[PDB]
Amino acid sequence: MKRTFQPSVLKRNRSHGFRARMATKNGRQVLARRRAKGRARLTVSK
Amino acid sequence: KAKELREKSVEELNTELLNLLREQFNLRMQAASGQLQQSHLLKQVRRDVARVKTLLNEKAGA
Amino acid sequence: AAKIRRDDEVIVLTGKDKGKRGKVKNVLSSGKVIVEGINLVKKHQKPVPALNQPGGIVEKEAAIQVSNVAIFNAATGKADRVGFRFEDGKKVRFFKSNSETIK
Amino acid sequence: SRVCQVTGKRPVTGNNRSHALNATKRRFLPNLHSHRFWVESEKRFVTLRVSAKGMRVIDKKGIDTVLAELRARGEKY
Amino acid sequence: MIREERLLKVLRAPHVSEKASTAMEKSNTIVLKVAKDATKAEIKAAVQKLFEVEVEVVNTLVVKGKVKRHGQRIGRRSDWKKAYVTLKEGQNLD
RNA sequence: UACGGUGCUGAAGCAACAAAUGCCCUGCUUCCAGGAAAAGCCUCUAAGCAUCAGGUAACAUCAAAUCGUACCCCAAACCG
RNA sequence: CGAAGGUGUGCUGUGAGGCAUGCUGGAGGUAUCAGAAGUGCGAAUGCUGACAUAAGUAACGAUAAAGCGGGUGAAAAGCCCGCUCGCCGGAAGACCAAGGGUUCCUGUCCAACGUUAAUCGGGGCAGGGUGAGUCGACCCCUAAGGCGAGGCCGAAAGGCGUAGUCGAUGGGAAACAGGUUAAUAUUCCUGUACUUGGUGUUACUGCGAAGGGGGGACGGAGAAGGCUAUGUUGGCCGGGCG
RNA sequence: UAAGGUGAUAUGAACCGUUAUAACCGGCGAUUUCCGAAUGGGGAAACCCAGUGUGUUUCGACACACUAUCAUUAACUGAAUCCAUAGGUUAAUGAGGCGAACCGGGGGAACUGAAACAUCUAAGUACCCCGAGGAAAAGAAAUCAACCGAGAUUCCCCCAGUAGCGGCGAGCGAACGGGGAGCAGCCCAGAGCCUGAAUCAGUGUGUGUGUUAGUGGAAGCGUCUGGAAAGGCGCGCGAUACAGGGUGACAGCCCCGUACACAAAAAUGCACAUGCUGUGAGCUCGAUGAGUAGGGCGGGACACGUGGUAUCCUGUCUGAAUAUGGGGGGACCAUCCUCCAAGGCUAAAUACUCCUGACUGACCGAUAGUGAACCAGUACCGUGAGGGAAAGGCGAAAAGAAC
Ligand SMILES: [Mg+2]
Ligand SMILES: [Mg+2]
Ligand SMILES: [Mg+2]
Ligand SMILES: [Mg+2]
Ligand SMILES: [Mg+2]
Ligand SMILES: [Mg+2]
Ligand SMILES: [Mg+2]
Ligand SMILES: [Mg+2]
Ligand SMILES: [Mg+2]
Ligand SMILES: [Mg+2]
Ligand SMILES: [Mg+2]
Ligand SMILES: [Mg+2]
Ligand SMILES: [Mg+2]
Ligand SMILES: [Mg+2]
Ligand SMILES: [Mg+2]
Ligand SMILES: [Mg+2]
Ligand SMILES: [Mg+2]
Ligand SMILES: [Mg+2]
Ligand SMILES: [Mg+2]
Ligand SMILES: [Mg+2]
Ligand SMILES: [Mg+2]
Ligand SMILES: [Mg+2]
Ligand SMILES: [Mg+2]
Ligand SMILES: [Mg+2]
Ligand SMILES: [Mg+2]
Ligand SMILES: [Mg+2]
Ligand SMILES: [Mg+2]
Ligand SMILES: [Mg+2]
Ligand SMILES: [Mg+2]
Ligand SMILES: [Mg+2]
Ligand SMILES: [Mg+2]
Ligand SMILES: [Mg+2]
Ligand SMILES: [Mg+2]
Ligand SMILES: [Mg+2]
Ligand SMILES: [Mg+2]
Ligand SMILES: [Mg+2]
Ligand SMILES: [Mg+2]
Ligand SMILES: [Mg+2]
Ligand SMILES: [Mg+2]
Ligand SMILES: [Mg+2]
Ligand SMILES: [Mg+2]
Ligand SMILES: [Mg+2]
Ligand SMILES: [Mg+2]
Ligand SMILES: [Mg+2]
Ligand SMILES: [Mg+2]
Ligand SMILES: [Mg+2]
Ligand SMILES: [Mg+2]
Ligand SMILES: [Mg+2]
Ligand SMILES: [Mg+2]
Ligand SMILES: [Mg+2]
Ligand SMILES: [Mg+2]
Ligand SMILES: [Mg+2]
Ligand SMILES: [Mg+2]
Ligand SMILES: [Mg+2]
Ligand SMILES: [Mg+2]
Ligand SMILES: [Mg+2]
Ligand SMILES: [Mg+2]
Ligand SMILES: [Mg+2]
Ligand SMILES: [Mg+2]
Ligand SMILES: [Mg+2]
Ligand SMILES: [Mg+2]
Ligand SMILES: [Mg+2]
Ligand SMILES: [Mg+2]
Ligand SMILES: [Mg+2]
Ligand SMILES: [Mg+2]
Ligand SMILES: [Mg+2]
Repeated sequence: MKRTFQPSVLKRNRSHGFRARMATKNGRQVLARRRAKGRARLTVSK
Repeated sequence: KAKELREKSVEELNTELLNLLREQFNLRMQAASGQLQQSHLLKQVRRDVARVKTLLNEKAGA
Repeated sequence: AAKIRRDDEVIVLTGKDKGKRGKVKNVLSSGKVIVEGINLVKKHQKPVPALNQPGGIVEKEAAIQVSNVAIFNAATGKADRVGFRFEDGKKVRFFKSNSETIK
Repeated sequence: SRVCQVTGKRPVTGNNRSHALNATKRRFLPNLHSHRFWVESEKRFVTLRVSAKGMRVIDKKGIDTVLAELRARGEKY
Repeated sequence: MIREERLLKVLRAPHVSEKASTAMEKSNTIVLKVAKDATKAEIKAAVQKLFEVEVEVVNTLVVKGKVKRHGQRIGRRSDWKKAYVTLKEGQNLD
């Protein structure tokens, strides 16, 4: 069957990447939460 | 060598800096093969380039 | 400000060699010394073909705590604790007994 | 933004109270109107999004007094 | 003109290989490990000065580093840059 | 001949017929449901430029960087 | 001259318990009388870990299929070599994009991984391998759309949008054949080309845009005609005479 | 400060140093790639593509600097449109972003409780948003009181679960007054007169006191057991040091410290002192915050749910007196008392701990304690936001088992 994860790096980075998070206000609050939690990988972006 | 290199001109330190970097190249190609068997020379040249670069920023622009 | 230094002759205060003497061969950064000819262990040295070691039961010296040794005072023939004073503006060591400067 | 430029009035929030006193949050909007005011000294019209209270203030203080305050406030007009 | 200070930092090492030994004897091409930001003109200027030899053309490729496991901890070697420097005919180099 | 290979040499190398869903064809015919945009490219002049700049023409010379290039890819390497 | 803990034994109290001691253990323990409690577990389809059970049972992943000889090896149904057999062949062959990211090639290893063994492997370990003016990206250009100076709007956050600026999945210059590596090739080599920019001379002289125009530049279906890829047969050349 | 060094796993190699630029520690410096507010334009973060200027060139090309946006100011420029203005271009200064809690403000739930539920409660709570500071806020009476008086604000203990509020249900809950902590007042609505006079700010210097490396630092032997003494048994000794830790078993006297005594080239805090810069000080005569107070309507805040409801805030419509005047004293009026709104500023007591140092615990001791004693916000899971583990101990010393 066709499963729900059909990967595409272009669509992965436009939707969840670094500059897509820094574009909006709430996305900047997402990166502030992950830095407060202390994430190694701060975003998707390789 | 901080006392010795301080008693030099700007053109003399620039001459010396160009002579250190050729030695750093010649050690690196020698250490690229198994020819270099004095490993401390790589560190001594690299430190001495830093002393020349330090004094150039002191005598010029400071 | 180290009391026991390299070329010093020490006596051993505690351990399996309580009373033996020797010269310090080197002091280690962990607060241990290797005194020449005292704390002998027998290491089963494994052979290496490269490096040309035949491999045997090598007897060599093990480290010992600096607290377990004291500088032998050759005048009194005993151990003395080491104090520090300034002579001619230079920090020297001296024996706590009889106040003589260690040389 | 529903802000009178002269008086600084602003939409405040309150309650609709019913007969059974059911409270739902509402807003009180100010009575703002865009009006061209003739400035006689500068000899031009100036549009101000002003409440009807502020037009009573301009009729009392004068448009020269109010535009002095808007520059002292640091507000464009 | 490429500055003389940069040209000493371009070349890292010669690369010894079975392919490097083949290219030296057949196509007369040496294989160099170069600095990663070094371009083809910087390599051609460096080899023509620091080795005193006439360069015909320089082909470059980036070697991606392998992923190794020291003990159980994962790790990745560095990406490095590799240059096939074809000398002109008659020219010779150690 | 390391049985993997490597080296050397090398003939003939035409015709007929059949033939695509490929090409001419971004064609042609026809229909109604009436079938992207912008640049490269071509051309026209504006201010400007006046024998200078630029223009095309030939020749010579130089430059064409950087990044990707392995391998699977209807699959044991992708999503399960 | 052996603490706590562990494991026994003997004794003792009405009970929760207590005491003594053997062995293990190898460094803490604590009377009494008070004080304070994260103070007592068998159950909560409790939580976590460990180990049972069914049980050496079911199963070992397409009914495309194997057989033998030789090799290697501690050991070969599975690896390698050979000869047969069978299966796919509009694919179960070949080339990519997407995606993965060294799985590629070579040496070496067989614990774990592989639903068995394994000398084998997409497994471990070490080394090697990806070469471009023409392929692709970048770049020039725009679509849907996104962002958006000012601006307009909105309690705040922000929403929408102009000039713009992004955004391919579409438009835009140019390389083929042969050879070669254990592994790359339209990238290396041999041969033969091509394109666009620079500068520089020589001849020639209306050049110039953010503007005007042209072009790019476009649908579905259908009908033939001309071809080629490619195939068949003949000829040709080489070999064969079972 | 030093006789030993070249961070860790982690040996080894090659070396450095031993009386002082070996190393190490501290102060001030130097360098400080790329991404990120990211700021030259772009972008799928760690990449792509420029422009301008000044320099170099072995003419192939290199190096360096600058170029975001907005606010404010200034210069220059500049439409429709005459002047003008909008607009444009420079320049200068500033801002942007991040961060635990505390603070002020703009918005603002529901589950729940009421044994249902709508007023009410939860609760101005969670959350979102904005702004700020080391604290913020508030603050110098149009305040209380009661005919006696008090004398800004904030905080703590009372008053008191009282007075009240409330489908008078559930609940909500003061103030006056008293005891404390802490205490500080000023300025503009304006002129003169005297002129730099107070205080504060800034910037120097000087002194003191810290902070950022450090230095000295007392006094024990014998014997017994044991692998090992710090234990046992003797016999001494120090103590302004018996805090603590380490050392082969439990050490005042072996070691590191501790008590105590000191120490800073340089940087810096805080105090003083003083110089300079700016700032005005005092006296006199005035002046005394209008679309405001009040009102109508609709809401909100006050413990006070519109009630007989004072007082405060304002969306809307109005609208005074103005010191001979006005506000308040809980409907309202009169008398009396008290105060002066519609302009501002202000330390302390108060709140909090991302972080640093020291110390403490009838706190935990690896299923506990942080999720994490260990390379943990990791492995792993998820498109993503997000979720999120497991896993400590050889010995005194590797003497980690030659053969
Ligand atoms: Mg409600
Ligand atoms: Mg080539
Ligand atoms: Mg390339
Ligand atoms: Mg390939
Ligand atoms: Mg296939
Ligand atoms: Mg499959
Ligand atoms: Mg025992
Ligand atoms: Mg216990
Ligand atoms: Mg027991
Ligand atoms: Mg026991
Ligand atoms: Mg103990
Ligand atoms: Mg319990
Ligand atoms: Mg149990
Ligand atoms: Mg029970
Ligand atoms: Mg249970
Ligand atoms: Mg089971
Ligand atoms: Mg079983
Ligand atoms: Mg059965
Ligand atoms: Mg059965
Ligand atoms: Mg079966
Ligand atoms: Mg099967
Ligand atoms: Mg066989
Ligand atoms: Mg088989
Ligand atoms: Mg076979
Ligand atoms: Mg691998
Ligand atoms: Mg393979
Ligand atoms: Mg292999
Ligand atoms: Mg086996
Ligand atoms: Mg197996
Ligand atoms: Mg492998
Ligand atoms: Mg191309
Ligand atoms: Mg657009
Ligand atoms: Mg805007
Ligand atoms: Mg928009
Ligand atoms: Mg574009
Ligand atoms: Mg495309
Ligand atoms: Mg294209
Ligand atoms: Mg291949
Ligand atoms: Mg056009
Ligand atoms: Mg068509
Ligand atoms: Mg044909
Ligand atoms: Mg026959
Ligand atoms: Mg080391
Ligand atoms: Mg940028
Ligand atoms: Mg940008
Ligand atoms: Mg661009
Ligand atoms: Mg409710
Ligand atoms: Mg209820
Ligand atoms: Mg304040
Ligand atoms: Mg009175
Ligand atoms: Mg000391
Ligand atoms: Mg001492
Ligand atoms: Mg000791
Ligand atoms: Mg013990
Ligand atoms: Mg007024
Ligand atoms: Mg007043
Ligand atoms: Mg009033
Ligand atoms: Mg009013
Ligand atoms: Mg009223
Ligand atoms: Mg009202
Ligand atoms: Mg009113
Ligand atoms: Mg006042
Ligand atoms: Mg835990
Ligand atoms: Mg345990
Ligand atoms: Mg846990
Ligand atoms: Mg993931």
